[PDB]
Amino acid sequence: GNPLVYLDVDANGKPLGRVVLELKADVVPKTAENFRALCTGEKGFGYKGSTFHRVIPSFMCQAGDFTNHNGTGGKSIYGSRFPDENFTLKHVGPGVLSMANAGPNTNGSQFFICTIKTDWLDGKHVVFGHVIEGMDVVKKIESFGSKSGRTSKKIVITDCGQLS
Repeated sequence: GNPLVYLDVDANGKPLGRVVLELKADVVPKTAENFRALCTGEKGFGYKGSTFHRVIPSFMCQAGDFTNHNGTGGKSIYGSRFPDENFTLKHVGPGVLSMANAGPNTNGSQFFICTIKTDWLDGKHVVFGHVIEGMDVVKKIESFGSKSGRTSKKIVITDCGQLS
């Protein structure tokens, strides 16, 4: 079936717990596979040790820039960027997992977890999974954001990987 992956997240060096994500490989196999492999680190790079660098309360928590840690970087397992696979899944509510980008066909490694329905992103960002467990952890992360996106605690993915 579809992969289950995990992110273990610290805030200011103390653990918040685990976010478990289902990746919809049946709908977006290429996008799911990229995220899966970046969680395991099996290509020699990935999310371990990187941060949630942009967090906006009542919107979303963004992460995945494991090269520049600020929203300018990241890379996929395929190359620096890869196309928008499809827009079939929608930003339906809290817990949606979707690709951040810098315009059409600029997916790399950055991603976000929504904390509300974000319908205006439908057709612009590729949705590829959702939170199975750990929305409490997501709400903690969200609470350390701000309107500007600047975080008030350092939010680190200490460990990540594949459960099934």
